Amino acid sequence: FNVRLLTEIAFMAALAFIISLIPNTVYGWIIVEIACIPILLLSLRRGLTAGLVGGLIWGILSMITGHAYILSLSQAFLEYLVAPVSLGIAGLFRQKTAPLKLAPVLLGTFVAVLLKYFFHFIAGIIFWSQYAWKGWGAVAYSLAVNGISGILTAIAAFVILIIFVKKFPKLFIHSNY
Ligand SMILES: CCCCCCCCCO[C@@H]1O[C@H](CO)[C@@H](O)[C@H](O)[C@H]1O
Ligand SMILES: Cc1ncc(Cc2csc(CCO)c2C)c(N)n1
Repeated sequence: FNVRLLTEIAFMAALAFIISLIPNTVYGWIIVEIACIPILLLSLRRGLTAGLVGGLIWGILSMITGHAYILSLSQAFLEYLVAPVSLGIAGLFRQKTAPLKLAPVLLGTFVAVLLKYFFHFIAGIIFWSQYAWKGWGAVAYSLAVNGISGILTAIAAFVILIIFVKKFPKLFIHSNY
């Protein structure tokens, strides 16, 4: 692995972290998580592993800096290591060769945001039900909150990755030289 590779990885995690510090709350725990974007861009450009690891580092930064909501060991583990690591799955949709095509950017962005918010949804059932709206069971409450957060994060990720796909396509295609 290159010095170049590590550089990219570190930088994009620093970038997710810096972005996670922007107010992204729509209502209660419904968020638009734009900070996923640099990890997704990272996974698409350099593949799974690079992505899993950049997610890991983002999670660690959130926790060690105090910008993470932690209820217990296992909830911190599920939502600030597994969940951000899981965006690396987008790396399976990497395009090694030109021309760049939009479909795999969107299918990869979709599956990975979905995967991340699936973990939150599971987290939401186990650790967060004390906050459920009146009349709601926990599973329903977590689906609404994490389903909607999932969808809005994907929309944001799409808007942005689409402009990047249209204006700066070689971003998604690693190349030496
Ligand atoms: C899909 C995101 C989920 C967020 C759901 C909470 C609504 C956001 C705040 O707007 C609310 O919307 C209502 C309907 O228009 C208004 O009547 C009300 O005054 C207003 O406060
Ligand atoms: C119902 C409910 N409320 C809160 C959470 C916690 C959460 C959702 S997204 C995210 C990371 C973005 O900062 C966390 C910590 C959850 N999984 N379910």
